[PDB]
Amino acid sequence: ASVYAWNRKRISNCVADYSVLYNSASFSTFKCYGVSPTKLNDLCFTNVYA
Amino acid sequence: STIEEQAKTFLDKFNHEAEDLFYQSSLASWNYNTNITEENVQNMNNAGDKWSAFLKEQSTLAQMYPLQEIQNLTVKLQLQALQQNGSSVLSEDKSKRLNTILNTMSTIYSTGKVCNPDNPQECLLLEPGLNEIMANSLDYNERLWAWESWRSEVGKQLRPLYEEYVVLKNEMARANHYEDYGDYWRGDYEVNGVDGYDYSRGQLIEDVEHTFEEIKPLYEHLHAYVRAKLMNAYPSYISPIGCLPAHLLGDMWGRFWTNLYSLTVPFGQKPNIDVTDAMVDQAWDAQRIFKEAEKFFVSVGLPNMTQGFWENSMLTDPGNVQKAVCHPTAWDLGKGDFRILMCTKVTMDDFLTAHHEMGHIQYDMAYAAQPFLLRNGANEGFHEAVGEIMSLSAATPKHLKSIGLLSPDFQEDNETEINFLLKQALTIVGTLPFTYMLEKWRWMVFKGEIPKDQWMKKWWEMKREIVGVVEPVPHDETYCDPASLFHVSNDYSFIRYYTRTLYQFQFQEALCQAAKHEGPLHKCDISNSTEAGQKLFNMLRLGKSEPWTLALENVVGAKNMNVRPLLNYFEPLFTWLKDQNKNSFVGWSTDWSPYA
Amino acid sequence: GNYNYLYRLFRKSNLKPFERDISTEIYQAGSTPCNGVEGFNCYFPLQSYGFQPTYGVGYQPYRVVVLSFELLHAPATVCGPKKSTNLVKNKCVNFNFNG
Ligand SMILES: *[C@@H]1O[C@H](CO)[C@@H](O)[C@H](O)[C@H]1NC(C)=O
Ligand SMILES: *[C@@H]1O[C@H](CO)[C@@H](O)[C@H](O)[C@H]1NC(C)=O
Ligand SMILES: *[C@@H]1O[C@H](CO)[C@@H](O)[C@H](O)[C@H]1NC(C)=O
Ligand SMILES: *[C@@H]1O[C@H](CO)[C@@H](O)[C@H](O)[C@H]1NC(C)=O
Ligand SMILES: *[C@@H]1O[C@H](CO)[C@@H](O)[C@H](O)[C@H]1NC(C)=O
Ligand SMILES: *[C@@H]1O[C@H](CO)[C@@H](O)[C@H](O)[C@H]1NC(C)=O
Repeated sequence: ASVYAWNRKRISNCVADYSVLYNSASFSTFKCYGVSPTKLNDLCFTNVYA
Repeated sequence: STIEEQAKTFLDKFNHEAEDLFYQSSLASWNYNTNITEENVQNMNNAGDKWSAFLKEQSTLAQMYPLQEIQNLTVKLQLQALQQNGSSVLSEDKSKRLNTILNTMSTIYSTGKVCNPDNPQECLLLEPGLNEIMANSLDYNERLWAWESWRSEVGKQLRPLYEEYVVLKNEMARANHYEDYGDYWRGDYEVNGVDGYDYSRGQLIEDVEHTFEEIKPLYEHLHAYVRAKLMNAYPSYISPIGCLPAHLLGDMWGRFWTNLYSLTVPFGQKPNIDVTDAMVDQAWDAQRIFKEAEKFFVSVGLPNMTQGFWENSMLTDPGNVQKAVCHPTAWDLGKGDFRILMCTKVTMDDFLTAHHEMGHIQYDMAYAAQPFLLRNGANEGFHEAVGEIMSLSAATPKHLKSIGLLSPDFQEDNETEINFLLKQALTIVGTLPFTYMLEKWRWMVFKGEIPKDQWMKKWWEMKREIVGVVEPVPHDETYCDPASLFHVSNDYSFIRYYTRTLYQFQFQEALCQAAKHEGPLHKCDISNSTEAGQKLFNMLRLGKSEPWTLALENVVGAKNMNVRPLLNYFEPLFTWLKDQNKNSFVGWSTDWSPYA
Repeated sequence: GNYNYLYRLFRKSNLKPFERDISTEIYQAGSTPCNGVEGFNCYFPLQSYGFQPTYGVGYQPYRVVVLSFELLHAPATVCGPKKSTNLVKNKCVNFNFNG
């Protein structure tokens, strides 16, 4: 989508594997604010907004 | 709300849409230059017409915002640049006539073909047919024939066209609240609104005369030495007391004296610093030339070239099937796209040209953070000067030894420095009186000091007085001798070379003082010095946002253009020329004593 | 040139966090009413990008995905994949079965 009409996908009731994203070589920026990438694969959240 | 916020939003819209339109136009020009085909010409013409119409519509929108209600200096500078009418203030018939005159002068200069009467079956164009004859021949009457025949054909075609051109450009300039077209050209150096750093249009001519009065003894000694050597080359034509014959200067017009280095060499017996054979022996590709130039620019601390530079530039001649312009040109296409179009050979000249054009690319990259209409040099002199300083630094024997191109047991004695400095003077110092005389003549033509029936009588009088060059035979008013040169026939300013030459040595002294070089100025190399690159990049990052006087304060610590760095650069050569001119007579006579 | 990507260039006020503005109403920069037509001091707020493959790295298109993690008083259901140690029997071990 365009940045004025940015797509929001609500992610619920599943298992989120964040190490697949973190260990990928295809991403240039993976800057996390408020949480560290190492404990993302452990913690649990109510909803994820993408 | 306020006028200033309205202008700021309008400038944001202008910047954003102009950057993409300028990209499209520049890409069309690039596709024409790397591929000379008729559809690329049509696409270039369509993009240029769209770009010019967009600039007309944005200037029309821009004039509705008055200047005096805006206090921010950058916003006022962009609005001042945009609100210029250009040719739009002139009537549509006269604007069409001026455009037609410019286009037909372009066709006459580009497709001008001249050869000897009674042998008309084939003829030679200016480049490269006449350039090689002017640069390499040793025959007096052949060079006289080529010079007089090309000024006969070109001047007799261009004289009524130039007479219309001066009147139309003066009409447009006085319609644009200028005194003449010369004042319009001098308005590039005009700084208004900055406390202390203001520069006036009338101060430029005074500063040029003040610097040229200090140029004059060095040029007189160089002219006397070149006169003595050309007297040795041509025994009877050149007089000891008079000016140089016009067709013997090594180029078509007298623009540069660098083709007389073979005839006027001080110490021919001593070797040269030619590194061509060393690159041929090590098989240096043009890619290696540009990588060594990039290594030079990363050694001083400047940013290295983008990936898109290496992907998208044409650094080698494509072949017979594909046609391209051979002239080396650095392209700032917009949006972070930087390319070099050069047909690079394995020569020293192409290596120095690669450094010069990559200096142009570095200058273009430095002001990429600026808004679009401020993406230029602070004046027209800085843009060429930052390439010429790289040409100065790369040409040094220390740089050649550092990159391995010169033998480490090469002996650097005083004689090689003298003849190298003489070559640099024939290239650099010799163009200064010709440039000053041409610009002063054009300023007097636009100002109306010289009537149309008296253009040439004054002009040769100026050339004898300033350049020290005499006409072979007298010319009447059917000739148009200035307009045989590319820049004047195609509506280009010419004082940029004078300002470039002085700014070159001012920047050279500033960076060598930054680099803590302890010897002669011409022995100085700016590699390995991070602080010199930082001092350069402080001015380079500004672009057109700041006045050129403030930028010159940022580099050299002076508020005005200065002539002393040039004299300091050539001071060993100046003392050597003063020693060599004891028997001979320095200076020339304006009389017809050699030949007329 | 890929002109399928738009961005808002002008708005009267700054956006709130996680706000989407898809309005296509003419921005009024001046005192005069726009009246729905793009004239003088009145600009269309959405402007197209012009992505090309020959662009610089500061102008090339970048796809950005922002993941927002919030904890609310409802039971958290998006959990990570807890790793499982192979089962060992007949030994005194510390077992952790489903908490
Ligand atoms: C140059 O133009 C010709 C003519 O169509 C074309 O075949 C060729 O691919 C072009 N080359 C480049 C490098 O664009
Ligand atoms: C002038 O405007 C530019 C942006 O348009 C801004 O960054 C700068 O701070 C302004 N200068 C002053 C003195 O307000
Ligand atoms: C441009 O031309 C228009 C009409 O000829 C005039 O009103 C305006 O003042 C001119 N602008 C400048 C900067 O001379
Ligand atoms: C420019 O330099 C950086 C860091 O020194 C390097 O990562 C990059 O690859 C260089 N660019 C090119 C085109 O080699
Ligand atoms: C070079 O130096 C030597 C020794 O000092 C001297 O004899 C010679 O004249 C000098 N040559 C030049 C051109 O300065
Ligand atoms: C400048 O730095 C490069 C990089 O190490 C080096 O090879 C070169 O010799 C240096 N220049 C001088 C004059 O030492």
